[PDB]
Amino acid sequence: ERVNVNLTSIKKLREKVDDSIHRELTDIFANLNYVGVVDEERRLAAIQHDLKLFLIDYGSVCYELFYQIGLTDFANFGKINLSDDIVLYNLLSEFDELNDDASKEKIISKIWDMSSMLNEYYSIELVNDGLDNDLKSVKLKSLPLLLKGYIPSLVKLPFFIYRLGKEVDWEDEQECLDGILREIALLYIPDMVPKVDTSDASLSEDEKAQFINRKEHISSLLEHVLFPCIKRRFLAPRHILKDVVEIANLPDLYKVFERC
Amino acid sequence: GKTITDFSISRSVLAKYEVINQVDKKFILIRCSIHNCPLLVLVDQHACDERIRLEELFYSLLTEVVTGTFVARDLKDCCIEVDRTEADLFKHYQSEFKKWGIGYETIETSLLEIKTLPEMLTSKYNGDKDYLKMVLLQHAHDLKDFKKLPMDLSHFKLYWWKYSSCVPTVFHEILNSKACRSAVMFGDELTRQECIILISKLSRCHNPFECAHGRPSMVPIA
Ligand SMILES: [Zn+2]
Ligand SMILES: [Zn+2]
Repeated sequence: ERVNVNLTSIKKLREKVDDSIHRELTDIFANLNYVGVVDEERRLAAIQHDLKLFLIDYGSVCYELFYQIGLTDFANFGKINLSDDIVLYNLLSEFDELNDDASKEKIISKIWDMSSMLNEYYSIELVNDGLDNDLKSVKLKSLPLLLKGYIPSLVKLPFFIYRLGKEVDWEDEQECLDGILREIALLYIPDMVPKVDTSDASLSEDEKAQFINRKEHISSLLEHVLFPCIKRRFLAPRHILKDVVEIANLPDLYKVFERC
Repeated sequence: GKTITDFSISRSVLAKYEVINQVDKKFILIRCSIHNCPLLVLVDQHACDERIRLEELFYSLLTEVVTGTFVARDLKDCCIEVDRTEADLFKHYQSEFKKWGIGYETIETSLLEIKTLPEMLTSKYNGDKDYLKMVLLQHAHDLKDFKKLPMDLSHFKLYWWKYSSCVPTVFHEILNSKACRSAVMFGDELTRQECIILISKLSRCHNPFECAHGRPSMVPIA
């Protein structure tokens, strides 16, 4: 059932991850006790490992986790099927940089030409309705399902499409495959929640309510879906050492509140 | 209309703090735009609860005393032998002891006949006459040595902490131990919702920075 990947490019990409893994940093995640979100904008969360408290950049950790899952489950991904259809031409509207119809069409051309490759190896299914040369009728049917019980936020979807055409090097097997995995990982990481001043009376009741609901959504995601997965299978690369900081040593705190 | 700017800052600090969660079944991790002299703090869950409980006990005790509603249980066959100087000291502060439910009469190697005692003191004394004498003398000496000032009831919201200093040491000790005993302990499970309520109540306290026994209730870790 599971399709065999004999690509040398993929083998070298997997060896690169394996040589980067830091044993002691991986031990902190392997036996973590999740506390909660510290900062939604800078994507910080606190965990306990043994009798030590840590500050973790979960944007950095999720980026590395989804890049690793992508490498593992390469060509063997499940699909996320997408009334409310998504058109690629309409997505690129968020960019004023592409001040031309042909400039927006050039991006879609690079992706549509590689529709077979993107659907087979990455489960990124692109469907055309009109003519083959016509790019206005190109829609996105499905996305890869990396983690069961998780649906990525499509806020980052117009940036995923833009980078797939503009950033990804389609002229080299290894650089191309590596770039698509990094683009999926960037899409898959939970969104940042910019800080909103709740005490300021000059902001509407909807603006403050939506911010609260955005904060509650990330909190539930990290606690129920992301941190259980991180704890279960995350391998920490040496370059992630800066994103894992010891904030407290609890035996030193027991001494402070030793007696009442 | 001048004030000292340092006093207002202490209250506004805790007010800007949102709860993260319980840490190691001992602490409540809290987090604080405009981060001037203030980010991450670990609150002792026992000290937090004990503090809230003490301020409730103090508020109840001083509301009763100030309104003349403090219960004074009638006591029988309680006569204490006192020195001439001790008898004069009790004669001098008879009016002061009545405010705390301690009712006596000075007789004649004199004798102190205790007629009434408040419920707290009745329980603690447990028939031990040597204990009761020591406890009443301690307060009488506190008053005479200007270490405790008398309860002024001439004044007519009640801010219990404006009278907190007048409370006899024996009453303080009883309330400190009741609050300690009723409080949540290290090792006890708390849901995020229970932690939210605990910190909300703590931020409404007159002194949220220490437990009932004067030890710190929280430590910044950021
Ligand atoms: Zn204490
Ligand atoms: Zn205690």
